Amino acid sequence: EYQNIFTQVQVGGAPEMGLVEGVDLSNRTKGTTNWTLLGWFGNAQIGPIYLGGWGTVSLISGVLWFMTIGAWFWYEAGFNPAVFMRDLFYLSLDAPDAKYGLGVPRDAEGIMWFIASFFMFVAVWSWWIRTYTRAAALGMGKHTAWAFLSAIWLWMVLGFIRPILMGSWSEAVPYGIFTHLDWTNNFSLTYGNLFYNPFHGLSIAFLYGSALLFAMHGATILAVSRFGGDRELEQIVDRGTAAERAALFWRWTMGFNATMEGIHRWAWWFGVLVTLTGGIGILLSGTVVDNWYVWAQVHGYAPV
Amino acid sequence: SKFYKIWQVFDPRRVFVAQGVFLFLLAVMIHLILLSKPDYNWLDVGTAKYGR
Amino acid sequence: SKFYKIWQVFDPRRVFVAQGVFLFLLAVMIHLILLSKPDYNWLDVGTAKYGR
Amino acid sequence: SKFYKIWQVFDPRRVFVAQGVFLFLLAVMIHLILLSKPDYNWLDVGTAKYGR
Amino acid sequence: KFYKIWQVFDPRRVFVAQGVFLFLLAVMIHLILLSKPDYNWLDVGTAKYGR
Amino acid sequence: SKFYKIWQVFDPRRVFVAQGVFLFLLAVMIHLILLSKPDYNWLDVGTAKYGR
Amino acid sequence: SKFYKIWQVFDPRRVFVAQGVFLFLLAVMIHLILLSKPDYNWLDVGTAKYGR
Amino acid sequence: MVGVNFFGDFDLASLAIWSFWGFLAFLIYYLQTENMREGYPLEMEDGSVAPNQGLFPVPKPKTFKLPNGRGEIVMPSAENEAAHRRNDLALARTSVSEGFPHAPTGNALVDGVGPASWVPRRDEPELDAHGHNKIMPMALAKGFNVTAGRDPRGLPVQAADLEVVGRVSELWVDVPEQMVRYLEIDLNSGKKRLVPMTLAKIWADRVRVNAIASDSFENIPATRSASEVTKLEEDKISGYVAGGWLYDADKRKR
Amino acid sequence: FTGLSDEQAQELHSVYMSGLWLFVTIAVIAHIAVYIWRPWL
Amino acid sequence: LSFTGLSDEQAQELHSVYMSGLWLFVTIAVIAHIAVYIWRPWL
Amino acid sequence: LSFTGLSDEQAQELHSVYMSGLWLFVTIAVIAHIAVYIWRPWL
Amino acid sequence: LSFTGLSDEQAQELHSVYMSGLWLFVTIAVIAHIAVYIWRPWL
Amino acid sequence: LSFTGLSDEQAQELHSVYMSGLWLFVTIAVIAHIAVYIWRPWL
Amino acid sequence: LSFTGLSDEQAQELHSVYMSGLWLFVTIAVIAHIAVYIWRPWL
Amino acid sequence: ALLSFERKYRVPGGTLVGGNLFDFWVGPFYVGFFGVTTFFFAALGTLLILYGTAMEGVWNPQLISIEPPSVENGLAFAPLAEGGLWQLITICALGAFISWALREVEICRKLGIGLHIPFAFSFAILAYAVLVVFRPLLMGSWGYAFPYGIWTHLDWVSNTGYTYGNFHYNPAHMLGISFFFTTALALALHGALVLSAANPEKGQEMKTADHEDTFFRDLVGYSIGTLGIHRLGLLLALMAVFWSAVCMIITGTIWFDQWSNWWYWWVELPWWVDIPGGVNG
Ligand SMILES: CCCCCCCCCCCCCCCCCC(=O)OC[C@H](COP(=O)([O-])OCC(O)COP(=O)([O-])OC[C@@H](COC(=O)CCCCCCCCCCCCCCCCC)OC(=O)CCCCCCCCCCCCCCCCC)OC(=O)CCCCCCCCCCCCCCCCC
Ligand code: BCL
Ligand SMILES: COC(C)(C)C/C=C/C(C)=C/C=C/C(C)=C/C=C/C(C)=C/C=C/C=C(C)/C=C\C=C(\C)CC/C=C(\C)CCC=C(C)C
Ligand SMILES: COC(C)(C)C/C=C/C(C)=C/C=C/C(C)=C/C=C/C(C)=C/C=C\C=C(C)\C=C\C=C(/C)CC/C=C(\C)CCC=C(C)C
Ligand SMILES: COC(C)(C)C\C=C/C(C)=C/C=C/C(C)=C/C=C/C(C)=C/C=C/C=C(C)/C=C/C=C(\C)CC/C=C(\C)CCC=C(C)C
Repeated sequence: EYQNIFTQVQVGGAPEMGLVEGVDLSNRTKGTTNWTLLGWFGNAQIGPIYLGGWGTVSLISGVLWFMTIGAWFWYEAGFNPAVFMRDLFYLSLDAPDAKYGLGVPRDAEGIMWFIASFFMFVAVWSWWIRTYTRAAALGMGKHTAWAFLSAIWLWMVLGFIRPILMGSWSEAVPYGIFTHLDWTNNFSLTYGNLFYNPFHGLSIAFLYGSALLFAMHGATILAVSRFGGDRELEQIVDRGTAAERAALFWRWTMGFNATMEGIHRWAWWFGVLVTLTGGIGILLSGTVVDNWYVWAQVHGYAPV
Repeated sequence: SKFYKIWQVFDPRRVFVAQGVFLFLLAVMIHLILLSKPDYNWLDVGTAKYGR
Repeated sequence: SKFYKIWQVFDPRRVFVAQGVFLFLLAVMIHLILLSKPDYNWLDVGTAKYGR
Repeated sequence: SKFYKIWQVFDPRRVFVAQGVFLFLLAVMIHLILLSKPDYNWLDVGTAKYGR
Repeated sequence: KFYKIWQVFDPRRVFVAQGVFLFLLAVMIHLILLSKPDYNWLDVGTAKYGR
Repeated sequence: SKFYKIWQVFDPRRVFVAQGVFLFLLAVMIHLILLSKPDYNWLDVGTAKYGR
Repeated sequence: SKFYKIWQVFDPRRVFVAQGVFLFLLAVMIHLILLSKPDYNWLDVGTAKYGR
Repeated sequence: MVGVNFFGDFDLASLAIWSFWGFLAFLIYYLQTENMREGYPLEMEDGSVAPNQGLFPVPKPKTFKLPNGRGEIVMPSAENEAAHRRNDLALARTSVSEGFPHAPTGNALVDGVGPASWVPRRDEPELDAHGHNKIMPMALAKGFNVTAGRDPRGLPVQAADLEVVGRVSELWVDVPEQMVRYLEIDLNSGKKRLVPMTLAKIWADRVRVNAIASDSFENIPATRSASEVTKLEEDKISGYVAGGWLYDADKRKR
Repeated sequence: FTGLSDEQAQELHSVYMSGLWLFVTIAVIAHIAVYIWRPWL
Repeated sequence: LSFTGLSDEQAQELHSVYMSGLWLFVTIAVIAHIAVYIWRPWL
Repeated sequence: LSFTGLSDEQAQELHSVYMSGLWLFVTIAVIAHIAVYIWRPWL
Repeated sequence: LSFTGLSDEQAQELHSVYMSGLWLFVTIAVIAHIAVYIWRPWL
Repeated sequence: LSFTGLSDEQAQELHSVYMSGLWLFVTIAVIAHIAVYIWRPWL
Repeated sequence: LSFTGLSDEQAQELHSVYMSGLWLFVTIAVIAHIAVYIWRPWL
Repeated sequence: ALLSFERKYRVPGGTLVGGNLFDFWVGPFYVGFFGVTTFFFAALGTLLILYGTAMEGVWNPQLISIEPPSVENGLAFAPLAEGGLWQLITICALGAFISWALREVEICRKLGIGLHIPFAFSFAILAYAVLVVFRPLLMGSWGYAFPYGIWTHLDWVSNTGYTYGNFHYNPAHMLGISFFFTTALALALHGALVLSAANPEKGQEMKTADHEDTFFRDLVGYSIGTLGIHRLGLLLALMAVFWSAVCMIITGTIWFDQWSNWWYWWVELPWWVDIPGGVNG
């Protein structure tokens, strides 16, 4: 009747600084912290981070990005702090005017957008390389980078590629909290009803499937945590009744099952296919299809 | 002067890469600033100069 | 005159950095309120004084 | 005045870093405030001053 | 015997709480004054001095 | 009469802070409701007492 | 002249990755930029020159 | 590339969606084959090998090279399944037909069947990267102190029949993870026995174990070492305890 | 429940009540002061 | 002690200094208030 | 004693040189405010 | 006492070099604000 | 002496090299800014 | 002296080959930029 | 039909209702009382979908659509050809889902594992019900629910969302979105991490939990732990669906206008309203 959601008893010790497997220890920090508010739901150690080159690139570029957008927010607000904290959500570093096409915008808002985007480019790619390297230094696999690359694919398709194919940086997303929502709506409305973008439907299928799957996996692993199912790496190699019971639950339930490694394989795909299908479905919007409801009618999933 | 003591408090690696990033990004930023201006845009300038 | 004692209560490092952030933000906020108001914008007032 | 003991209070490397970012961000804030105002824009003004 | 509070509460906590609270209060009162055309000191000053 | 042990019942520390928060909040809300009513707004009454 | 000590700081197998990446990014940026300009777009200007 | 049909109504969009169907087919193949590394070949109730071995074929063996010189593990393999194979099973067929249960012949909590089943993991303990044991009692774990929560040590252990059996003595911890896995009991019978923390609910005045009743706390498998615990002993213990949610329910009260 | 108030429960409560008194006298003076100036009932 | 374990006398000293600070603060505030009522009264 | 762990002397020396600093800040502030009052009178 | 552990004399030389760079930066900024005042004033 | 652990010799020569590079850089920067002002004055 | 496990002999060889390649790349880039100036000048 | 370890678990017991009656397996599947119920309900709903599209004359699986009664029908039962089919299919679907959950329960207690999974599923049933049962009742009519067509419940979504302008401005919707995105994110990260440990670079030994914790501490300065990430993703999904149910039950019952007008309470606060600056001045 203990469901293992919140940890009852906390323990700790000298911080677990790390594992030296080819990591540069000098680029690592040495200060840790304990914060029990988390210990209740997870580890409490806000442990040492790695301060590297790619990380510095990312931090610098992305902070310039952030503060650039904040600068334009101020200018757009009359420098009145109360306007800033009033219209904070309604403000925007809107995207260049279509007149400029793909040329360097000849306005302030536009070039600020362009520069902030350059910074984001640098930051994201630096962080991807940082994932690759941190997994190469500890001697692990690069699955995390190839998953992130999926996210990068969508993000690029939206900021860089799709517009280049359409010939306008106007197509790209504004940097605001409500304006990028408005952008999504206007994108759907301009191009038919995006629902009828089969790849949109697939990305949705995989988002819902990711939630489905993580609830399944998590509830299972907490159910078999009384047999140490939380320790998975050791149930792939030294199988125990945790894995057997989980597999047999799902077998007796739906007729098929997985293994303590293959469920992880299933997760890595439902995740990345959310942004692989999205990128394609966004590329094809306006370059291959100016309206999706009619494509549906013609293709048979929508009625005449 | 005793500026040469800074390398007793800073490590060459972090500082070098930070300075590289900072300078390159600054160059790009200022170049784009200029090209946004119908004036100082060397492309458009040399365009009008040679009458093309 | 017993005020020197506080540092027996606080760690002056934390006090000092929090003090610094406080002061800087206050400055930028006060200066900004002033820039925002059309009067007290030393820049617009100047440009009107020298008629630029 | 014996302010030097602040270096006995907190460390040089971190204060140096913060100082650098603070100064650069401030310099940029101010240069941008200027560019935003029509006058004080070193570029458009020079364009007025020299024709073009 | 109001000196007995220091045994119940920690001065480190009281200073970091009272300070933030008082700052907030001052900022709020000032802002309420500013929101009123009257009591907006910057506004009043500009008119009185003719600027 | 016999109210001495309200403390044996309640840990003194939490109770005092909660009391404080509650009182401050209640005052703020009543003042707000008064300022909300044009008739009951003290600042506006001053605007009548002095012509300003 | 003693620049050769940079390679006593940076392990070159990462520096070379970074450098090649940077250079390709830059080449693409400038090529594209020029392609965004009817005056410097070599394909279109050649089309017009030869008259095709 | 708008309105450009290669043939019929087929454009880049159609080609892409169809290519995706194909890739997806291959992907379901891949995943449902990689979910075969454990459990196959399919058996009957007789222990034989059956004709229906699935429509997806078992894949080609890979290899896991373990840390701390524990060797090479090959999945799928005969060694892998035969090690983790249970024998001398106290079970009786309920029917000659297949698809019907198999009753426990004796005491199941002991006979290791049903929810109380265990698996022959290897009687070598679980290790960290450094090769030190993962689970240490909090007293050997240098530096380990309770950083929060209710320190259970010394609290009585109420059981499913509401009766009391002993007092907690020590906490067994996951040092690399910094969390409490097992708790130990100083039982009335003069014995020490472990019980998983996930099966024990720390109250303010006690520790409640609604899984099993009191008769069972004594027949719990023990540890050949009082400073370490192997994966095998862990599975035995955990199965025994968890089986009480079914096999000691006639005793559970409240 | 605190187990530290067995003796000073009296002290704690009494001083708390004294504070309460100061606060309430100030409050009543304030209420009288406002009522004449603007009367609310 | 029961809670903080603050030494008495020192706690009384803490009360004294704290009170001095409070008095200082309130005085500055009232002076400012009086300054204002004369410049722009409210009552 | 001292929650910080600071010496009694240490406390006096820190507050003193700290006060020199707070004071420098205040004096520059006064100079500036006064200067502005001439150029623009806010009241 | 010395949380950082910097010695008194190491600290003194640190502050010396620090303030050298500081005054350099400050007088350069002064040069700059002067030149600005000359081409375009702002007060 | 040093948070980094380096010596005065190593730091001296490191600084010499870094500053030679800095001077080369600043040199080219001034050259170019001058050629520009001549090309299109911005002041 | 060395944080990267290299010695002067190694590093001097390395800078030699690196600068060879760099001069070659700069050479072809210069040639190209000159041909383009002839073709379409940007100044 | 059995795995090499499926036998010692095929024991009797763990049944909420029934007993020996229905304690057996059909192929891999366990069928208790509730297995029989879910099969019956599912099959019936399926056949009724097919008859509904047969009456219509539609046979394309994408254009097949069984729609709810008109809104004017109100909450009464309608003719099978005008809503009765949708209603029976809804009944059968709900019975099927609840029975699936209870089957999961029976199995969880036969295999001696916790009941986290049926709990998780309960939230999804709750949301489906919010859509087809509760929200209507509170809105007065079955016809406000969604249809059983692959590409038509999308039209219901669109029209229902454009009734209140851009539904994006519903805050509970915002939270649903955010938790869904974070769920996919954490899922990918977990899978990638584990696979990267188990399947490392060539010529290297398998890794352990310590390497995972260290890699993510290196990356972002915090690691949640092997148990904490499961806890987390579970809670993320649940709160998402919680917020998603909350977003819909308040859409046409407590709210009635465009959702944008909600955030204008922050603008319209008296001390920054009149200010002339920004977007709202
Ligand atoms: C008419 C047409 C009809 C239909 C045609 C259909 C034909 C079907 C053919 C069969 C295809 C099946 C593919 C699935 C098999 C993968 C199985 C698996 O999970 O692991 C396998 C297994 C994983 O190994 P492991 O168990 O992790 O351990 C290996 C190591 O020990 C330790 O690992 P490690 O750390 O060394 O490396 C880990 C990595 C092992 O793999 C690798 O190391 C290499 C992985 C590929 C990385 C990229 C290659 C390098 C160049 C990339 C160029 C990018 C340009 C952008 C800028 C540069 C960025 C770097 O593990 C993986 O999981 C690899 C799979 C990754 C797939 C790609 C995911 C990211 C893509 C995101 C989208 C971005 C592109 C846009 C797509 C849309 C375009 C329109 O790897 C293999 O079996 C070999 C690798 C396969 C190479 C890639 C080929 C498949 C890519 C398909 C992508 C989807 C395309 C879209 C579909 C079509 C839509 C229209
Ligand atoms: C009303 C408007 C249209 C609509 C318009 C669009 C548009 C337009 C898009 C989709 C897209 C998506 N929509 Mg929608 N969408 C609609 C209807 C729906 C419905 C529904 C139930 O009706 C659902 C459930 C969905 C579902 C989805 C997702 C499946 C998909 C995006 C997934 C994702 O991860 O995005 C978010 C993922 C990313 C952007 C990844 C970005 C990662 C990078 C690396 C971020 C950088 C980090 C940065 C530096 C910040 C730093 C933070 C600090 C360090 C903390 N939409 C309606 C009908 N939707 C997307 C898609 O794929 O299109 C097909 C898309 O672009
Ligand atoms: C908002 O207006 C509407 C319209 C809603 C009308 C009002 C409605 C309602 C419901 C109003 C409710 C008002 C209430 C509940 C008011 C209650 C007020 C009380 C009970 C105030 C009591 C104050 C008491 C004080 C401040 C007592 C002490 C003060 C101190 C500073 C504590 C000092 C104590 C020490 C030092 C403890 C000694 C410690 C030791 C160890 C000996
Ligand atoms: C408190 O105030 C201060 C000023 C102190 C700080 C405040 C800061 C604030 C308020 C910051 C706010 C930031 C916000 C609101 C950011 C929001 C961002 C959002 C919502 C972004 C959403 C989507 C963005 C996308 C998809 C952008 C993609 C961009 C790219 C892929 C860039 C690709 C490259 C481009 C466009 C061209 C440049 C390329 C090259 C090679 C130079
Ligand atoms: C206008 O309408 C609204 C509703 C907006 C507001 C109207 C009325 C309201 C809500 C009014 C609220 C008023 C309140 C709650 C005022 C409270 C004021 C207090 C309690 C002020 C206290 C100030 C205390 C100060 C400044 C204390 C300073 C103390 C020191 C500097 C001493 C530090 C050094 C020490 C203790 C030495 C260290 C000691 C040892 C032993 C090492």
